[PDB]
Amino acid sequence: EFGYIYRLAQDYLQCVLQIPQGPSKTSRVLQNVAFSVQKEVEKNLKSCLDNVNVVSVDTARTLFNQVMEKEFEDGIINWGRIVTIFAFEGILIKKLLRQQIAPDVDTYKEISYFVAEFIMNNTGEWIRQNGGWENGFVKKFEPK
Ligand SMILES: *CCC(=O)N(c1ccc(O[C@@H]2CC[C@@H](NC(=O)N[C@H]3CCNC3)C2)cc1)[C@@H](C)c1ccc(Cl)cc1
Repeated sequence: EFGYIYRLAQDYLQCVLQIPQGPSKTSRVLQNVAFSVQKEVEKNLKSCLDNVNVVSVDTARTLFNQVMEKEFEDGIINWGRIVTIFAFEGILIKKLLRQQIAPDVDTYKEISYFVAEFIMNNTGEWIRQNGGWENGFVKKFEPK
């Protein structure tokens, strides 16, 4: 359901922004894995990320749509690709915090909405068939 995925996307942005939320076991596991992916993307794509300014929520939405088109270009879905969506929204929110021309403290609420909309509509059916978040994602990524 949308509400569950919106809460995961909002919880991850609050984790990256260092603001209080507590989160479910699914959200706790996702925060750990997505942050590890995010730090690896930030190191490997440093020069690339520094060349593009994200000064509005509309710019962030357009960049997000272009990134998703390339991430899923071959029509394949897997859990690693889904974790990368959350790592990506963490990078977008860090750029918007620094660069948003009209700062708005509620912007993270709009980014997590369009991330939840993408996940539900484009990957939701695959997620349910693969166990959902509690029997699919958590089972694969929770500590050994
Ligand atoms: C230099 C590229 C560019 O100009 N981008 C851009 C920035 C980031 C970006 O990140 C995606 C998400 C992480 C990485 N994908 C993967 O690691 N995928 C794995 C997962 C399993 N299969 C492979 C790439 C892509 C492109 C622009 C559009 C951009 C700049 C700055 C910001 Cl804040 C956003 C976008």
